[PDB]
Order: sequence, then structure tokens, then C-alpha cells
Amino acid sequence: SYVRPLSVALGETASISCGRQALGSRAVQWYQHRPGQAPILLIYNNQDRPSGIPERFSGTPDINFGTRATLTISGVEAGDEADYYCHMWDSRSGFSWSFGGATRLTVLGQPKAAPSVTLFPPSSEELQANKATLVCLISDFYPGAVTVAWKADSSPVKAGVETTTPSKQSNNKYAASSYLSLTPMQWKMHKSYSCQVTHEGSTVEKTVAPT
Amino acid sequence: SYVRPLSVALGETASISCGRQALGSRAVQWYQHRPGQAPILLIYNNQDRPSGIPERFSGTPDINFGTRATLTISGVEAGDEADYYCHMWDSRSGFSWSFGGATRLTVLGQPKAAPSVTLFPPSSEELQANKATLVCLISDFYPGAVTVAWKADSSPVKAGVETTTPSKQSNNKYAASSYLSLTPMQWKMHKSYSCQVTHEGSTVEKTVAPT
Amino acid sequence: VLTQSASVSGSLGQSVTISCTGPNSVCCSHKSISWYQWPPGRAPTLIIYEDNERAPGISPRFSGYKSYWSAYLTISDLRPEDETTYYCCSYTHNSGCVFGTGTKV
Amino acid sequence: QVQLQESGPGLVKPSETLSLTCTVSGGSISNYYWSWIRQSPGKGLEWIGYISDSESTNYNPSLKSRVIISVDTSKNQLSLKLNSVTAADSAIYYCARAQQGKRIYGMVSFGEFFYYYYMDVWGKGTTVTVSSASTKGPSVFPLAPSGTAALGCLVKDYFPEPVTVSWNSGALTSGVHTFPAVLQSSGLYSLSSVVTVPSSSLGTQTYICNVNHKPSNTKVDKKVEP
Repeated sequence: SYVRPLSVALGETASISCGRQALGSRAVQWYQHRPGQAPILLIYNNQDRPSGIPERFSGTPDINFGTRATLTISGVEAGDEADYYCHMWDSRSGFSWSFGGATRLTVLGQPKAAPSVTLFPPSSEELQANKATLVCLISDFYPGAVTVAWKADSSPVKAGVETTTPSKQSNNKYAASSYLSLTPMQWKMHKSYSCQVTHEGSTVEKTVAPT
Repeated sequence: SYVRPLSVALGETASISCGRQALGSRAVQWYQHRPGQAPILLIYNNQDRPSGIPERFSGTPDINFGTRATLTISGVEAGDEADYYCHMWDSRSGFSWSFGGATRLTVLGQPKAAPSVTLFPPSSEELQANKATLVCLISDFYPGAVTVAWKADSSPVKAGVETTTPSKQSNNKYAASSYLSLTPMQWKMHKSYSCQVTHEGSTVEKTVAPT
Repeated sequence: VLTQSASVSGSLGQSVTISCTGPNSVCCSHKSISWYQWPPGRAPTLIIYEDNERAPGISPRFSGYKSYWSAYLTISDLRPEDETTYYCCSYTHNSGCVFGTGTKV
Repeated sequence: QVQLQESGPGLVKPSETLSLTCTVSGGSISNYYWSWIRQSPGKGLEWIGYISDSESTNYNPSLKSRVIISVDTSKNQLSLKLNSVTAADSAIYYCARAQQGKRIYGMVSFGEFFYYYYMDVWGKGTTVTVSSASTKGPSVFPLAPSGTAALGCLVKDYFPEPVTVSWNSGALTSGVHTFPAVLQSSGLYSLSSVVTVPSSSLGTQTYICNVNHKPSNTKVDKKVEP
């Protein structure tokens, strides 16, 4: 289903209104889902929250009809970046099969982090297999948006490169990989190979050569 | 005529005192001029301002003699960077022919912006004309102070390069160009050509090769 | 149509700067410029051709320079025999020599 | 309601009568005051002169000896003539409507007042260069491109400033970026214009670069394609 974004500054309080409004008495569930991971039920009744969930996550009860279901995250941190779902039940409508839309909370104001580039030459066992691959490992950067560039000696190289889109690490930073593939003769017939990693306005370089 | 500078932090109120003080009852005009553009009359009487000018631009009236003419810009923004002139008239002195000196307001505290380098190889039609020119286009950076560097493959190149001093874009950022000129044989006889653009403490590189 | 300087002079040791220009008909970025030393009613002499290449034997003080709109001929370190009338010319490889007006020095 | 537009030669030889005109659109001409203002590089603004609604003139003593200001009420055109021009005369000449204000401090009967003039609506400026050099049209070469990409238009070797650049005869306006010129040692400016367009638009939204250089009446065009 579709996704609607939301940007909350770091430390602020987040107001995530529900996708569909209730026609009668309601019972709404709030799940926190970061893709590739198990969802986390934040609030199950209209305001009841399970154990292992901080008090900063709060929901609006159903006192008088008319009040909209809004999940409220006070004191937003970088870990709060996830998809939030509004499982809406009411007396009027039918069975709530669809989980609804998705709010993609992206917390602004996080500190700028520089990469930690690490380049590996082709292994001896790989060269023995008549295949040669360079890997360029990038980690611990923010915001998750980088650019890789491979250079045979000085001239650029673009045929045979593969790059991962950034992925969030456990410490709320990002990481990605860059694989250059070449024949073992191209590894020997050139002087050096470089991996230039440009993040934000700066570019870092790490190089390697067959020695 | 001479120019006297003034630095006001972003968001503050600016106090621009007039160049020449009035010997009698005065009638002062305030113009905003950014070079290469039409001046903008901010205040025509001692305090009367025309339409299309915000209330944050204010001038001191002539109530009692002794008060100095000071243009006051409250809530300074990046767009307020310009030359401000004090067209001074009074009962004592003669006809105000000279517009006076110039106050160069430079608003501090603006966000740091990274370049958007874009390099173009020589066109086919240019190479057909036995002339070959590389252009390196830099845009959307702040502060307006960059450094270009051209490298034939790895070695540097300095003979035949021309660079523009930064110029303010409409979005309050800067932009400049760098033209490397070479014979079409020098374009073919080398492997690659690079344009390294160093802004603030970081350097970005964009390269191109005849393929 | 190729106008030279009206006239000029200098002194022994100094230099001269003759000029030569015209419209897009005979000048200049797509033409070559030649400079002839020409005493009135006598055997002329080729000084400079191809907008700065001296003839075999011309003194290294004679020099040529061509802008995108006008051609020049400098005559450094003057000497007595420099009192002649000079003429420029604009030509291509397969055409004629359209001469210049004249310059008494 | 009232706008002004300048128009000039762009290049005038040394020691020659420079001539400019300025058109008023919206209001009349013989009912207001008008001012000529030029701005040289480095030097600040300079008040040249002004003309009344009754077509009376008054020149700055700076250039009083050689400036003549005129007006044609048939339409809304007023001209300016400056002879014996030198290199220091090249500038952007502006055109604005002067408003007469009467500052009264004492008694009007004793003449204890004075008149001040202020420009409330200006033109845009006409670039004027004084140089012995001859004009030359540019040479426009395409710059082919390769989330999005960008293509260009290399306008090289012209004289003098300026050169207007539009894309698709004025249609393409978003993402356009025209860059200031470069005075090569040869004495000619070189410009470059670039637009950022979506990648998929390459096939085949025609991108026509338009270039005009009035000092040589040499308008040109060129397309760009990989």
C-alpha cells in the first residue's frame, strides 16, 4: 500500500494522525515496523501499551466520538525512524484485514557522520579461480547518501561495478558496499585501483595495488 | 566611490548609518543596489517607503535636529546582501549629485552549501573545428569561494585554464565556471581529464575521457 | 577596404606599431596577413607573412601580431633605413593579395 | 503599471557620440521627471542628469560639458547622447522615473525650502562597452548529456557582453542555469548554459538552445542529442 512521509526534528514531539477515521466506537492498534525486521506492537487498545515500551509513546483514548486517532511520540530520537501503521477497528465497518497505509517518520537534525572506507584487493584464492573482485566497504556515515567511483590508475572505470543502496546500521548510521569485477589480467596489467567515496560535499579515496 | 563594509548575523537587525551627516533639515533616500541589477528605492522621504517593500525596512524621520540618518533592516536574511546608498539632501548644502558612499552588507551565519560540479567533454562539432575545450560548471555552493584544478590523467595542468569569480545565484548561493582549452590532439593523446573543485575544506572531483 | 594607420614615427632605439584592419571582407581571423617594406617607386621587400613569420633575412626586431579584428607590425630598435612606406596585405592560400592603404614611417 | 526599457549600441568607438533611448510603458512621458544613471565597475552609482515634465534639463557638473538629454513625446521615448566617450565611460546605464519632493523647513514665503529628486521605478540596464575593438558574433557548440542528467550549450568567443540564452525558444524554463562569461586573453567572452532535465526526457524531447548577441545581430540555434 501507499506510504505518506513525515519529518520531525530531533527531540520534538511527533503527531502521527491515523490514515482512516473511525465511523463509530473504535479500537486502534499502533505498530512500529522497520523493513526487514519484526513489527513492534506499540499500543494495542486505544491507549493501552504493552510492557517494554516507553511512556513517550502514547495514544488517544475513545472518550467522546469525534476525536481522531493520533499516535504521539514525545522526544523523538534517531531510533524512532520506522514505518508506523494504524490498525483501525470500529463498530461500523467490517473486519480490519488491511493494516492501512504507512507513515515513514524520518527524524531531522541528526549529526553528520563521515564514512569509514575500507578496500580489499582480490584474494589469492580468487585469483587462482581466474576471477578478480575488488570490494569497497563504506560504513558509519550519515546522511545515508554516498557516491562511489572506481579508477584504474588515473582513468575512470564504470564497466563492471555494483553498488548497494545505503542500509541503516544498528547505531542509526548507514553502510553500503561497492564491488568492482575484473579479469585477473586487468588486476595485474594496471598499476593501482582506487575507490573514491564522495559523501555530502567531501570525497574520500582508498586505493590498492598488486604488491 | 569608496565602499565601507558591514557584517550582520542572520536574523539580527541591521543598523546602517549614513555616510554624510546633515547640516540642516534633511530629506534622505535609501536605495538597495546589487551590482549588475536595477537599484531598488527602499525609502524616499526621511521615513516614507513605497509599496512592495516590507515593514522591516525603516528609516529615521527628521523630528529634532541632531538625529543621524540610519537605515534599519530588522530580521536580516541572505537576500539582504547588497549595496545600500544614502542619497542625502539638506537645506544647507547644495544639489545632491553624488549618491554617496556604499555600505556592503554581508549576512553572516548562512548555511554551508556544497557544489554541484558538472564536466562536459569537447563537443564533436568543436573537435571538427580543430579546437577542444573542457568546461567545468560549479553551482549551488556557499560560501562563494572555490578552487579549480585540472589534471591531464594524473599530472596537473595549468597552461590554458580560465576561471570565473563566484557570482550569486537567485537562490542566494554562488556559481562559477572553469574552461580548459587544449588542441584536439591533446584531448585524444591523454587517457582522462579531471576537474578537481575544492570548496571550504573538501575537494570534489569530476572526470571525463574520450570514449 | 583594408585601412592602415594614417602615419606615425619614433626615434632611434624606440619602436613603432603599425595597424591594419577592415570588415569581414578582408579581415582577419580567416585570412593571413603579410607586411611589405616598400620604398616609393623601388624594389619592395617581404618583411613578414602568415601573421608573424619573418622572411629569410629580416631583422629580429620586425615582429607581427594578429588580433581577431586587426593585424599589427612592430618595428623595434629603429634605424635610419626605416624611413619607408609600409603596406599590409590580406590573403588566403588560393586567392589574391588585397593590399593595404599605406603608412609613412 | 509603469515600466521602463533601455536600448543601446553595446559597443561605441573611443571619441564618438554614444546614444541611448528608453521606452516608458503604461504612463506618459511629458508629465514626469526622468533620470539617467550609470554604474561603472568598481565605482559606485553615478547620477548623470535628469529632465522635467516641462522638458527642462539639468546635468551633473561631473559630465556637464558633454551630455545632452532629450525626449520625444510622440510616444514615450526619451534619449541620451554623450560624446567624447573614453574607456572609463563603459558602464550599465539605467533609466528611472524621478519624483519631485518639496522639503519645507521654514516659511515658503521666504523660500525656506528645497527640492529633492528620487527614482521610484527603474529600467533594467543596457550594457555599453567603449573599446577600439570590433564586434564579433559567438560560436555556439552543443554539450550532449550522458536520477537525472544535464545538457549544455557552449557559447564561446564573442564581444562584447551580453548574450541572452533561452531554451526551446523560451519554453523550457525550469532547471535552467546560465553562467557568467569569461574574458579570455584573446579579448573575447565565453559563456555556457545548462539545464537539468529528467533522464527519460532524452528520447526525444527536442532541446533547442537559443542564443542572441545583439551587438552583431547574430542570433543562432542548436539542438542537443547523445
